[PDB]
Amino acid sequence: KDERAREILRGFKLNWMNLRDAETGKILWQGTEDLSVPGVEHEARVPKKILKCKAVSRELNFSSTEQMEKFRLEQKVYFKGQCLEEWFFEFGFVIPNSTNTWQSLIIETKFFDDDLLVSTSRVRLFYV
Amino acid sequence: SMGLLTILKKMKQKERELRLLMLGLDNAGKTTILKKFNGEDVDTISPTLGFNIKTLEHRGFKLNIWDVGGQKSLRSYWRNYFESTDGLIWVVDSADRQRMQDCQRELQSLLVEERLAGATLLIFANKQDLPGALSCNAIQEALELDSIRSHHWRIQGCSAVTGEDLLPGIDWLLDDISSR
Ligand SMILES: Nc1nc2c(ncn2[C@@H]2O[C@H](COP(=O)(O)OP(=O)(O)OP(=O)(O)O)[C@@H](O)[C@H]2O)c(=O)[nH]1
Ligand SMILES: [Mg+2]
Repeated sequence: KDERAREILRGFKLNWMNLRDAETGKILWQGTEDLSVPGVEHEARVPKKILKCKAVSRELNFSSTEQMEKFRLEQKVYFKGQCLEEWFFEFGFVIPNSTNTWQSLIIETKFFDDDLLVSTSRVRLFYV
Repeated sequence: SMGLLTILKKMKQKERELRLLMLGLDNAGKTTILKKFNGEDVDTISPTLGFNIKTLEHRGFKLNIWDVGGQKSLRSYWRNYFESTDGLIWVVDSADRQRMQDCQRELQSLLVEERLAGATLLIFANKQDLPGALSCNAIQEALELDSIRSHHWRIQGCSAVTGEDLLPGIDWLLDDISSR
């Protein structure tokens, strides 16, 4: 009844997230670890000229052991003030023991199955 | 604040959204085509173990393109992505004559699937760049594509690796869908 829910939660893993320059198709920044682990919000290196890129493609890769029937995604961009970004996407079905990819074209990310929260990811900022 | 800004933004606001489903046997080249749409293969490419979804923007349409892995194990799940599909894209390895029969079999199983009843069908005879890959007419004959009656369709030769002829195929597809 929630034993299942526990299985879902436990079988989900967000491998990596990245940022590309849409006009180029080049990876500016991509990370593969500490994406959803307890602690300091993993961050990384993305060369500041991203604001000089008029188009950016965010891509996520996640694996899931359990089959889900109504998987969705909520991505909100966060620096204090009134909010800069709201992104939603409904995947629907997810195959068991699957590895999937999602990318959008132009920071806490939440994954859901109907209304059970599967995972939360928070990453942050390098205009390095 | 300049008029052009609001007019363009408004133009974008009213773009129709479309769901394109890209299927085909494994190694057919589905994921490479999807990546070449954004000019991207920077050689990180292995078999797809689920789906790859890209949300683009093209020809005034907002596209949701679902690429689902075609190896044996994943095909019984294809039907889970049927609902609301505006366009079906069938990718074929033009140089893999050793599978044309399965390829044709999967395609026909898909066309009698009621949830895909009104989808426009584009066939990408991919890998045309190869030394000895088959011709469109051949593939078209081998896929019994002349035995289709419920779907608008067009076979288009192309090469995902160089991006040659990918746009003509997508353009035709977005046009037919426009007619409704
Ligand atoms: N020469 C050539 N090789 C191609 C072409 N398209 C794809 N390939 C190669 O064929 C292989 C399989 O291509 P993919 O795009 O991964 O195939 P796929 O349909 O996504 O396969 P699954 O993930 O199993 O469903 C890769 O090694 C690509 O580099 C093409 O037009 N020409
Ligand atoms: Mg693939």
